[PDB]
Amino acid sequence: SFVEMVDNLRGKSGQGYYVEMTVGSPPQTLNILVDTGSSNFAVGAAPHPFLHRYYQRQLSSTYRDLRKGVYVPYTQGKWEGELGTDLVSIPHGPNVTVRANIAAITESDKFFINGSNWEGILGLAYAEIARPDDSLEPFFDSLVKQTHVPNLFSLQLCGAGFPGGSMIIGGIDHSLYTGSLWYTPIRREWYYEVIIVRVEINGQDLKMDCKEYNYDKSIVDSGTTNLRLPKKVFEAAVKSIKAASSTEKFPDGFWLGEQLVCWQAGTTPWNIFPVISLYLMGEVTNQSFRITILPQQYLRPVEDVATSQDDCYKFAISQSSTGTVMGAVIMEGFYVVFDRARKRIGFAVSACHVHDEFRTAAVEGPFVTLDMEDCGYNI
Ligand SMILES: Cc1cc(C#N)cnc1C(=O)Nc1ccc(F)c([C@]2(C)CO[C@@](C)(C(F)(F)F)C(N)=N2)c1
Repeated sequence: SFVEMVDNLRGKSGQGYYVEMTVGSPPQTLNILVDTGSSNFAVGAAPHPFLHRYYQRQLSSTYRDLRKGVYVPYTQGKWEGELGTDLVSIPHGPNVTVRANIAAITESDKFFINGSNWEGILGLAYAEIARPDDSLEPFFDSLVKQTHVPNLFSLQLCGAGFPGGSMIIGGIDHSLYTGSLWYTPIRREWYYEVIIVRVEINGQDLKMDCKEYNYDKSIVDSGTTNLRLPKKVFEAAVKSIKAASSTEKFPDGFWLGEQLVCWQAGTTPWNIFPVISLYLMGEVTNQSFRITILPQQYLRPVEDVATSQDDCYKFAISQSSTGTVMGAVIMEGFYVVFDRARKRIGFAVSACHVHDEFRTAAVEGPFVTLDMEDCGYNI
């Protein structure tokens, strides 16, 4: 039941949200990163300094070796692994066990993070971006094929500042959101690709050709921390935010997201930072809705006992060369419905949405645009 699935996520700020899963027979329990930006189920399967535990295939009598290898290099990190299948379950998810592909990670470089408390990644996106190729069926596909679970899941990611989170598989849980749920089309089933049609910073339109917002794609990715923007859009956003907060002086490389800024506890000047509104393509022609992002989201609190006399933050907006990424800081405070069955993504204000006495995160619509341009970058 959905009530059983509530609060089945944990996380440390800036380290990722993970769910408990089991693999093998008898079941071996692991914490697994929930990642809508990739499509492999990959788990550490050998000793590593940053792993508290790992998948031991020899102890599973249901493991099947596919006798095939896979190498997955990422921007900074990388891992090598062997492909196989085994029985998989989510103890606080749907009441089922399925057989699924598993990439058993035997070597890795800068992939596992010290202190993250997760031991693998659950890629929830589509087969088209699975490694080594689209023939390796992703977990969620296996789940839907082998069970009667509806082809839909939802994420409620909660920041540390507001009430962790929930992954609900198979349906929508209404106690997890207030107001209307607004849907934007999934443009293409590989990443969860969507279309941004307009960007405002404190109510001021950036006035760019809307294709620029979706160079070279725009995705929803729980496995990315920041809001990531194409160079042109990033520059316009930083300029606008800088202008609004000009009464205060920021450390040199703060806008590069390298450097912390701190204020005396409780004194963070939230009101001098603008809200960001992202207008997403609606289900009806030239209609859209907007999600509004507060500084409480895009100024990310960095938890470190050593700096804990103050409140310190990193700038959680960064420049991208591979398109817009609406990462965790964006998803936080919203209930996000990945409605694969109807090829759409829903947004609503979640129970743990961010706000202060003056402003609040919001999902609002419909808005109508006169211009009939297709905002997609690639047909
Ligand atoms: C610190 C952290 C904080 C939060 C928050 N809040 C969420 N996730 C992490 C994290 O560790 N993520 C992570 C680690 C290793 C990886 F190999 C990947 C991959 C498979 C590849 O990289 C991307 C980003 C993509 F493909 F887009 F490039 C992706 N989505 N998944 C992700």
